[PDB]
Amino acid sequence: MSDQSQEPTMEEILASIRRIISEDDAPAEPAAEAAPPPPPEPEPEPVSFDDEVLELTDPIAPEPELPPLETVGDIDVYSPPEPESEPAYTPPPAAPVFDRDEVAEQLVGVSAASAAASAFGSLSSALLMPKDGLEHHHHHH
Repeated sequence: MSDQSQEPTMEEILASIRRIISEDDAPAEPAAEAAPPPPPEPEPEPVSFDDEVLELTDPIAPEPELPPLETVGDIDVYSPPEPESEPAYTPPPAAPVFDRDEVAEQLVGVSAASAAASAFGSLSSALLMPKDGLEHHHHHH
């Protein structure tokens, strides 16, 4: 329904009702079929596809802040994972008379969910001691 859809699509209708990022628990019944042969990959693989190692000789201290990693891929409006300085979803204070505003269709279906985070760095107070020094001498004779 971007310009002029021939048939009414359920996805597009939901988008029409809301144009903001939100959770969607609506039912789906997609279908697909494929089974192509795997590639020969004759070339060498000296470097992995997905890196999983890190090594920094010089330590860094970029303040005590570690934002969570989030991804996007749906009909819902695409926005950055950290919109700290991107106002739009939260309007400024105001007191205008409320107008008859109601929506449902199928997208929104009584939802909210909860989330929370809490992580602390591990610590220890022990180390290997191969040296014991069984022998001891100081005073003469």
